[PDB]
Amino acid sequence: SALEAKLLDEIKQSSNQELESSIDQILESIINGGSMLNKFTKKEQILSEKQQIKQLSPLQRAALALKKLETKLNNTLHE
Amino acid sequence: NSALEAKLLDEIKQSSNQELESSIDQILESIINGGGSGGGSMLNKFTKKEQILSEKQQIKQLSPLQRAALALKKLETKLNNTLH
Repeated sequence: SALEAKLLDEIKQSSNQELESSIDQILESIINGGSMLNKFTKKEQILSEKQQIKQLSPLQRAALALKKLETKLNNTLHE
Repeated sequence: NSALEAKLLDEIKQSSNQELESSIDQILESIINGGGSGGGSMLNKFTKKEQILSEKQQIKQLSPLQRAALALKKLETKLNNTLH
């Protein structure tokens, strides 16, 4: 009910290669998501973060993605 | 903010796999356990219990990376269902 069987099955059926692609694409989506100064500063920050993510392992990328998704959910839910 | 984001990335990079897995697993647990009694009847509550036990059993057999990917998929799905 909390984890649908369709979701558990997809994960059960995945190789590490497939998981890594899923993790990378979700992370890229959350990283991507004012004034000119704000816009420019944000572009620089996103580019910097993307360079740093390249140095992370698949598990490290997953942990970062999970933190970022939870933060976004908590903000959305005012928690 | 950006400084705290840089800080988090550095902490994650420096962390052991067991450290990251402990966080991921606990978040996953918090998701599985996050619902209600399953309804008014004894059979409702029992059925819910057995479902969660089955999910926990399945998760136990997953690799650390499978568990991480499962958590991310679930939260992505939750966000999709929440954002409007």
